[PDB]
Amino acid sequence: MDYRTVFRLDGACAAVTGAGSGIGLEICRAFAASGARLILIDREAAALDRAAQELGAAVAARIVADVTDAEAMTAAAAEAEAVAPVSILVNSAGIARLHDALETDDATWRQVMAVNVDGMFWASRAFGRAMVARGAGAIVNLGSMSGTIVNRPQFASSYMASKGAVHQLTRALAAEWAGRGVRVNALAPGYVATEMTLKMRERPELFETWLDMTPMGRCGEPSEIAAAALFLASPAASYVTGAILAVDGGYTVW
Amino acid sequence: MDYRTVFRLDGACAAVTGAGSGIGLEICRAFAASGARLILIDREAAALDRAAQELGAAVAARIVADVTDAEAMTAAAAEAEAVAPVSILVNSAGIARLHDALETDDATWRQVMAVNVDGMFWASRAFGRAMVARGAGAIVNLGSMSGTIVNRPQFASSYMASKGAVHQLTRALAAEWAGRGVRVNALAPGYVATEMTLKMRERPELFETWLDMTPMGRCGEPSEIAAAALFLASPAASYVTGAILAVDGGYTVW
Amino acid sequence: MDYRTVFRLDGACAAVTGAGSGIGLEICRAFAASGARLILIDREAAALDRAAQELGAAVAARIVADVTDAEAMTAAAAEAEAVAPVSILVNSAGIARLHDALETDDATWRQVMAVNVDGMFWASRAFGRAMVARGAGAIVNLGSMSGTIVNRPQFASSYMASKGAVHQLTRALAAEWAGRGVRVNALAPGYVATEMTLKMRERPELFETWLDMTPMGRCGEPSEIAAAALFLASPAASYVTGAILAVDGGYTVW
Amino acid sequence: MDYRTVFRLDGACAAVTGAGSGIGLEICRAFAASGARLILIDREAAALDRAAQELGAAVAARIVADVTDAEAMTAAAAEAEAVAPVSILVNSAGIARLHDALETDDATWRQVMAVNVDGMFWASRAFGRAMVARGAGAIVNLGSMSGTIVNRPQFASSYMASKGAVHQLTRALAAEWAGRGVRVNALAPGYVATEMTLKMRERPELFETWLDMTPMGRCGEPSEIAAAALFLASPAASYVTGAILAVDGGYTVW
Ligand SMILES: NC(=O)c1ccc[n+]([C@@H]2O[C@H](COP(=O)([O-])OP(=O)(O)OC[C@H]3O[C@@H](n4cnc5c(N)ncnc54)[C@H](O)[C@@H]3O)[C@@H](O)[C@H]2O)c1
Ligand SMILES: NC(=O)c1ccc[n+]([C@@H]2O[C@H](COP(=O)([O-])OP(=O)(O)OC[C@H]3O[C@@H](n4cnc5c(N)ncnc54)[C@H](O)[C@@H]3O)[C@@H](O)[C@H]2O)c1
Ligand SMILES: NC(=O)c1ccc[n+]([C@@H]2O[C@H](COP(=O)([O-])OP(=O)(O)OC[C@H]3O[C@@H](n4cnc5c(N)ncnc54)[C@H](O)[C@@H]3O)[C@@H](O)[C@H]2O)c1
Ligand SMILES: NC(=O)c1ccc[n+]([C@@H]2O[C@H](COP(=O)([O-])OP(=O)(O)OC[C@H]3O[C@@H](n4cnc5c(N)ncnc54)[C@H](O)[C@@H]3O)[C@@H](O)[C@H]2O)c1
Ligand SMILES: [Mg+2]
Ligand SMILES: [Mg+2]
Repeated sequence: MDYRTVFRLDGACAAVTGAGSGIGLEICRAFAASGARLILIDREAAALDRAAQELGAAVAARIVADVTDAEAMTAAAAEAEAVAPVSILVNSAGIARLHDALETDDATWRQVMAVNVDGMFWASRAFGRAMVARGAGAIVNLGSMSGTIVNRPQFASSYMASKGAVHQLTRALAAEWAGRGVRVNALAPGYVATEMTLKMRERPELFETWLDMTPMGRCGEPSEIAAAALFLASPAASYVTGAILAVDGGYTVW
Repeated sequence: MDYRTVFRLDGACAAVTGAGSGIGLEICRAFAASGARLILIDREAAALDRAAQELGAAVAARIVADVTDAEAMTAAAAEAEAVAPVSILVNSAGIARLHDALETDDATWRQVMAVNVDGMFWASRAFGRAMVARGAGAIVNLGSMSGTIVNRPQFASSYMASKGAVHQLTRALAAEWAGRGVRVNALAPGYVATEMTLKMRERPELFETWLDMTPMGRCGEPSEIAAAALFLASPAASYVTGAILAVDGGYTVW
Repeated sequence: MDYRTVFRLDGACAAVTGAGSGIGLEICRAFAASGARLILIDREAAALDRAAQELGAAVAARIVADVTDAEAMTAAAAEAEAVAPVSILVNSAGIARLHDALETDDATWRQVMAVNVDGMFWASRAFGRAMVARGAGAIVNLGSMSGTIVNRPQFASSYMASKGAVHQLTRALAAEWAGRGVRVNALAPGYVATEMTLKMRERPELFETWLDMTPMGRCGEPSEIAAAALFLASPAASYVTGAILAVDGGYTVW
Repeated sequence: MDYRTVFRLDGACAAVTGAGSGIGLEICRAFAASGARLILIDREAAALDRAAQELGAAVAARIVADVTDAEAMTAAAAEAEAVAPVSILVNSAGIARLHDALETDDATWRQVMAVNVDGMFWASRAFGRAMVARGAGAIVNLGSMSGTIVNRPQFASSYMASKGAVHQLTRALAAEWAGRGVRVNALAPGYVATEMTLKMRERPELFETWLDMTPMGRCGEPSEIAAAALFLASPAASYVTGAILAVDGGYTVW
């Protein structure tokens, strides 16, 4: 090991879902900086072209796809493999809807589980195929502190359920592909200052509880989550598989 | 304070999904014997009459219903509340399908998540509505050791993820309803000698591994899991909510 | 299994450390009620004779011993075995001292670790000997939510460390003696309304945080912890070993 | 935001206990290479000069000290702060002793807890005093997979408990010091090829079990653990506190 460059991704190609926004985009930045070539994936065209414009030459492909469409993920991988061999997958596509359990409509529940969990499996199966064949790769899933504990004061039982699945999916694929050289880990972030959370931050009857419940007393910055993903996705994490890495300002300690 | 009857369910009415087979049936027996009345729910009509014929007078209703059909769970709660106020719910309806991640049909993934996760939500929302209203209720979810660790040597990634979701779902509804007097807990059984594990117990290249990995060196008995559901469901467990109780012969210890 | 009497301890003898107060004494009550004969252990003579006076004929022996003195535990077991064969051990002797980490005196730290952890091992080794020889027994340790998360707002790093050890000691002995028929589990209680906590309850700048941090919004009652121990120590828990059972009003869910 | 140097330790001074051997030494190498200066601490004087002779100019001091001696850690912090303000602490000093629970000498139990647990507290209190004062610091504790699960087939109950205490100690000091800008995290390595595991790696009735139980089918390399300590210690991990990071080749996954 050469510690100086062991955190770099030189030569590597990363597929990132949810690349057009928030944490997904900051990981694209981090990975570009680190020597990686990129495959940007996002359902949102406007967002994607912005991502790509900014990331410039590190962009191998930019693909408009919904992670819940499993043949779009199979198609995306095939495209990917032609263009650059993909050795890293970051599953950042996710959504969160507030709801009370007794006033949940079936579509809200089904959709959160479809994006957060099904989509993550479809992407991991599509891209993990070529990794498992080469006997080499790394996957990093965006879980949440919500896969460990339950947020307060707001209710979103479908998000909590989805993040529980995410953590165990992570471990299930880690165990299954360990012997064949693919590592799979998850980040479990606390509150992060991105697009997913701005609406919730503008109400102080919520934001105040948030910070008082977090030992560091602040939201994380997207770059703080990106750095953790960078670590997990790089050769520095070569003995790290099936791990749930908490990046939460201590929220889960209390 | 009466310790000799703290574990009893006298004058309660419990709804049990998966009542037709294995652990769900043993639970009904356990609850019948502790003085509860039973609302029995299974998609298998044949299994239901057998269950009901055996339970006798303890049976207040038997309802053929697919837990994945949200509007059928809601109706089932309506029917059940009309016979007697339902103060206990056991979500035991569930499936397992073996599959290699790379060779997974979309439909297998979808269906395991539908029954194990979506179905538990649909039932819990339907039956918990009146409990929340009353300020009183106990729900027992069938989680698994598979929501904490990953089984070997067989592969079933959908199952691990579904059980991750079961544990977080349990915790989310525990948190949301604690203030209104409804407790929500899960069991995380190890291998149990039932119908769900018959095909696999017939295969020593799986079976000898199972016992080896189990400190107690044996499968659990359906009644060992039932006794533990009885605890969670009873007044004995009145300060226990959001708990995931391992009943696994030490499996998650190693 | 006969569910009606499966929670009873008829014929059994339980050694309980910390029997003179709080949770230890309420478990003596619960176990007496349930058909068990008792060995009371406590360093405090006044407390012990009060315990024994109240528990009456269920008391086989009453022994004044400090759990940190390992030959007193070896001696106590030998005495025990002459008088009644001890098939159940409850480790409830424990202490808690508030301190700031940077203003901790070495004696406070050493003493908490000595009572909470060393004492628990000395008792478990002394009494577990005869259980392991018979190939039968049950141990229940008093862990804490403090072995999982960190209390707030008060500081007691030595208590948190001690409870971490307690949970893993539990699992280590469960794994070691599983094959030889001794089960070992821990309770991890939340705030409980006993002697250990009255001082802390009388300051509202503390008590208020406590309840607001607990989903059920109340302290537990000693009987709620006793019922859980009763469950773990009885034949109902026969497939339950190495488990950490949270009894905390949901405190660890959030 | 500079991802190319986020993992660097330029201008920091790190104190490492257990610097003389195995993982503690590899960590020093890692930190030396990331631009940090080193305060080296070990009870073995011989091992220290070897460490220091190899590290070269990166070594600001080498201090022979027994971590179990509280007043020696305090003095060591005083000495170290006088050379350069210490902003990183790695608590790597630790031992393992195999013993059957029933045949355990008191002294073995005591000594494993003294080094692994008490010693980490003494060092963390001593070095964290000035860090807390500065409003800035990172501590990395050497936890273990043995603080989460129990090893097999060999028995070492003191070690499992000590590591339980290490994980909760880490979390307690994370919570207490988060508001004053000192992060505190632990690693939970799997088997690592070092001096601590040489005797046991020589015994195939243990060794073949070790690898079988490890999804990655191999021991970790000291440098794989070091790379992960570097992450925790660096600005890359700035929103990570109270985390227990598994570096175990998937061991805790099964
Ligand atoms: N506080 C936080 O932001 C926070 C905390 C913990 C975990 N996380 C998780 O980390 C991940 C990223 O969240 P973040 O805030 O950047 O979110 P974000 O909303 O800022 O970004 C999400 C991105 O995913 C895309 N997306 C949504 N559904 C999609 C679909 N079906 N197909 C393709 N793309 C889709 C959106 O277009 C968007 O670009 C999510 O999995 C989230 O649940 C976020
Ligand atoms: N080894 C084990 O048996 C084991 C271990 C851990 C957890 N569990 C969990 O315990 C629960 C019950 O398992 P068990 O072995 O009795 O299984 P089982 O297969 O014996 O019984 C399952 C019952 O659920 C019913 N069911 C299935 N889908 C349904 C649907 N959509 N609607 C209504 N009813 C439906 C089936 O008809 C059957 O009667 C499951 O959640 C399972 O995952 C089992
Ligand atoms: N809020 C709570 O009370 C709470 C919460 C979580 C866990 N617990 C744990 O459950 C257990 C019991 O606490 P509880 O409130 O009854 O405490 P308590 O102080 O009411 O009772 C403790 C008893 O243990 C005895 N004791 C203390 N040190 C001893 C020693 N060295 N040898 C023998 N006896 C000794 C005391 O004499 C007393 O009778 C402890 O392990 C405690 O840490 C308590
Ligand atoms: N398989 C593994 O090696 C493994 C796995 C998980 C965790 N760990 C943990 O990592 C840490 C370091 O282990 P490692 O294998 O390098 O061990 P090692 O035995 O190679 O190195 C331990 C170092 O600590 C020093 N030391 C011991 N007692 C001391 C004391 N009282 N004061 C000062 N120094 C003392 C020793 O001299 C030695 O240099 C330990 O806490 C260990 O429990 C090791
Ligand atoms: Mg919490
Ligand atoms: Mg395991």
